[PDB]
Amino acid sequence: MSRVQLALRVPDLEASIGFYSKLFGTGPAKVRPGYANFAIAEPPLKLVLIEGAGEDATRLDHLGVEVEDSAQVGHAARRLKESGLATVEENDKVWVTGPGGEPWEVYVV
Ligand code: NA
Ligand code: NI
Repeated sequence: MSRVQLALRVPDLEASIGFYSKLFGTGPAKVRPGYANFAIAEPPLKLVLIEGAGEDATRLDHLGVEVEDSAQVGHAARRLKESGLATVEENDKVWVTGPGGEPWEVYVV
């Protein structure tokens, strides 16, 4: 029941909230200065919008996999490590980075 997290750095947070509310037919689950997120059931998705002041276009901020509990984060951390990937754990999260620099977190909310 895990789901992808897509975090986008957007030049215009307000415009982006409006667009994504239309695209996914639902409003944001959380709104803070410079930040919003959407919890989408179908397709299963955690969409995070981070305002990038002065940015000329939307870019990838980071990626992730949102899992149900801490045990699953721990399982993923061990599995990824034993596969030979360099990992950094928080505590609950584990981070890895792809060869072109894109960061992924496996995390529980
Ligand atoms: Na990008
Ligand atoms: Ni995140």
